[PDB]
Amino acid sequence: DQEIVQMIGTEEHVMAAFGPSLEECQKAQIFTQMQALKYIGNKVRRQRM
Amino acid sequence: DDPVVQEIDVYLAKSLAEKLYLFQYPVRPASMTYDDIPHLSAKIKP
Amino acid sequence: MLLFCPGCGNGLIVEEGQRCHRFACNTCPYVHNITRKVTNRKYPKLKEVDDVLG
Amino acid sequence: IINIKKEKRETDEETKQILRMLPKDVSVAELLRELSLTKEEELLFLQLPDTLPGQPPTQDIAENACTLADLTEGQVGKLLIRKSGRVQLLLGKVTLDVTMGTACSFLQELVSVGLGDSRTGEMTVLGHVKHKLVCSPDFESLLDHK
Ligand SMILES: [Zn+2]
Repeated sequence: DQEIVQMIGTEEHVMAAFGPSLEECQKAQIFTQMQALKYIGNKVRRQRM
Repeated sequence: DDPVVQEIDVYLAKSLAEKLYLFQYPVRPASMTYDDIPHLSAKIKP
Repeated sequence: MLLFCPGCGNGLIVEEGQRCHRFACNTCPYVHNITRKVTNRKYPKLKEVDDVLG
Repeated sequence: IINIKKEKRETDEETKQILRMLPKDVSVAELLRELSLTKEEELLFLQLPDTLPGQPPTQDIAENACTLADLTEGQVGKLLIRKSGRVQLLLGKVTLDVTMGTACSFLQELVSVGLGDSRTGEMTVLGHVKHKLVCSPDFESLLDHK
């Protein structure tokens, strides 16, 4: 998450605005690449079989 | 604007041309280093 | 406010331990006990007096 | 509480969130304070152009790219610091200009990974990298020359 925040910005207001997204992500158990990819795939639909 | 001072020379070394790597930690500030952290091993591929 | 663990870099929540409140990461055993006061002011812009237009 | 493992603030330049109680430098002043104000050695990381103003010496060719891997040891160029803060690198008949690169604040460790044996090698930490330089061809001079 530190790298993500550094990529978004280091300004105080930037972190203040991005805090809610970090908190929402923390509420879930997504912390690795595999978990996020599995979540995305769960949020994917086949193009009509 | 003439070169009044600091006429430094530039030399070239080929001893560690194939053995020199640059490791940078995007998440670790330069203030804290891993000098005191005991390392165990490093896996690598040529 | 937002703080990150030096170990992995994830966000640090605040939790009540066995001795004192502490910052802790949800993906590693790293913790940090609070010794002195820690504050994070925001200084909202207030309402101003608006005037008698007309 | 341990002092060398405190929580780090988002700003890498102002990680000192809790205490026990930076202006943008220039290459000329950088070298001046590195040599005149102090005498301790420093590790720098400079970025050279893709092709150097030279020819691969007996490297089996074509006007291909000439990098440091083709040049030999010894004196290859000089570093001049003119007035008004100009920092040039005379690498032969042409002269490049050296400027300050992106101010990196994260940890950069220059190490030497030497595989002496095919089964066991040695990793040697040479030092730490703090500043970054960028060398660029003085295209204006190359154009006004001919
Ligand atoms: Zn952590």
